[PDB]
Amino acid sequence: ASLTEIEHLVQSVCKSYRETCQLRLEDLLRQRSNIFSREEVTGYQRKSMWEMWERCAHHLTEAIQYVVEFAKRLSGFMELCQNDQIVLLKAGAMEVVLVRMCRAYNADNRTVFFEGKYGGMELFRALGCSELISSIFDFSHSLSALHFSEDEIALYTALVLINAHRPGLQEKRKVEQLQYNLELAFHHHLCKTHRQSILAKLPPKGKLRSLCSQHVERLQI
Ligand SMILES: CC(=O)N1CCC(C(=O)N2C[C@@H](c3ccc(C(O)(C(F)(F)F)C(F)(F)F)cc3)[C@@](C)(c3ccccc3)C2)CC1
Repeated sequence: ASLTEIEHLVQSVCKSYRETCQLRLEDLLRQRSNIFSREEVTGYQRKSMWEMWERCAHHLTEAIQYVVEFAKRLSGFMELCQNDQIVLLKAGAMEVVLVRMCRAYNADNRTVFFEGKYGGMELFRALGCSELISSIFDFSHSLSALHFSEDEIALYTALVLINAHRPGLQEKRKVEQLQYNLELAFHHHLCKTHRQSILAKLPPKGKLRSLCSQHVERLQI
């Protein structure tokens, strides 16, 4: 990787993200006026926690499937050994979904796109996860404040997944090298777009894994 090889990695990560983003950004922004009515919100609140869990678990499964496909398109990831592909997706997929959620979040009214319309955190009252759901919305709010672009999400989430510090890697030197190349690509693309500012404004990695860890615990109770 010299400079044109750095610039090639960027466009490839940004194309792979575009092809697996699940919902187009244009349709998320256009739908910000299609908000759940007061009556539709009550309908969600009256449902059992089990019904809301089956909905959310199946939406989380569909979101994770697109995260796997984004990785399966990453130049480098597909040459790793099967155990390494698995170890990276096991530790990183849920964090990637959390970062990805910021595109579907509207900071103007603290709502998220869910099942066809925008709804506040009150929509998920039946789960009994108000504290966890508040932190999820507050993390998405801190990423939406920065106006996180599609390509920033693409490169940033590629670094969330390609991390050599994951305990269980069989070829930790290969991941470290892919991680190193993605970092040059991310830091270079911030310079090309005059966005160097967002680095110090991004959430600390510990906050992303601590939010993810709490969410993983909720997946049982
Ligand atoms: C129709 C459509 O395309 N949609 C866009 C995607 C959207 C979606 O998947 N959701 C699920 C939705 C969501 C809420 C809550 C959870 C939980 O894990 C649950 F146990 F209930 F399963 C919880 F423990 F946290 F409570 C998972 C997913 C959403 C707000 C969300 C997404 C990602 C991360 C955090 C929250 C939005 C569902 C609607």
